Amino acid sequence: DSCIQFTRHASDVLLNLNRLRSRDILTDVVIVVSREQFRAHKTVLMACSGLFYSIFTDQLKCNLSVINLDPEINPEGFCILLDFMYTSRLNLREGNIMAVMATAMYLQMEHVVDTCRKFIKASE
Amino acid sequence: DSCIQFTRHASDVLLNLNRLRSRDILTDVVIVVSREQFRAHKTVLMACSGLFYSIFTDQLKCNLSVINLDPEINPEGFCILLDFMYTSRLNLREGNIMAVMATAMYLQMEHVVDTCRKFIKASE
Amino acid sequence: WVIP
Amino acid sequence: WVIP
Ligand SMILES: O=C1Cc2cc(Nc3nc(Cl)ncc3F)ccc2N1
Ligand SMILES: O=C1Cc2cc(Nc3nc(Cl)ncc3F)ccc2N1
Ligand SMILES: [Cl-]
Ligand SMILES: [Cl-]
Repeated sequence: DSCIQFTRHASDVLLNLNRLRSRDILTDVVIVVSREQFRAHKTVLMACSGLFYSIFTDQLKCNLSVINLDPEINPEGFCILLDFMYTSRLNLREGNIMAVMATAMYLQMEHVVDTCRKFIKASE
Repeated sequence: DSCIQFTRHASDVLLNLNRLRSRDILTDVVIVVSREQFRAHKTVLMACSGLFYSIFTDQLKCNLSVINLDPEINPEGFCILLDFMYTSRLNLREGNIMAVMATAMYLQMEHVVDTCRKFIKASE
Repeated sequence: WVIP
Repeated sequence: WVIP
């Protein structure tokens, strides 16, 4: 086509979606990771994660307001990945990289799994 | 912080949100623009438009599944802006610029109003 | 704004 | 991935 494109649009959209999350505006699901609870927007979770895409495209699961993750999932790892979904920034540290990578494999977030693998390889 | 950032994340999120819109997945509102109907995600509309942000933060309107726009709004202008919200690309043409600018003023989409004003000024 |  |  002959469209023009606003370079910062996608980043500005994501920033506003994170502001809605902050302010608990139109959040429509609670993700439970053992004793912790995280509120989010199903559409953002599906856009970032192959696991959430599969969950919320299922004709029964699409209607659930609570999703319980596998008990082996680390809440801090999940929190770091949820923040990445809404900001593009990943708080990857020596002390959390193993939990983050395991969580990203479970959630099916291939670019995160890729940077974790590279950071681990560099320390070996 | 000491975060790393994935450059393409925001663009990839927006592309996936447009794929959900295409496939009518988790759309939760119908915008009516006279005889036409447009299905969308409230969160994407709020992230892009000051008018939708005000509508869906209202304690009564947040619960509506149908929103009727002012009868003066042009459906083609709205369609072009809805596509821009989900893609960052604006199909601005000599034949639609006046309707697009009027619609963007109503929807409170300041960057669009800005490029329309500039394109109009250049032709004068 | 740019030409994509 | 970059240093933001
Ligand atoms: O590593 C990843 C990230 C990821 C996100 C999605 N999300 C969607 N995919 C499509 Cl094709 N349309 C809409 C979506 F919301 C699916 C798989 C995967 N795998
Ligand atoms: O030209 C524009 C585009 C636009 C979008 C929004 N959206 C939101 N703003 C904030 Cl601060 N937090 C969350 C949001 F969804 C508000 C006003 C305006 N004016
Ligand atoms: Cl990813
Ligand atoms: Cl805009």
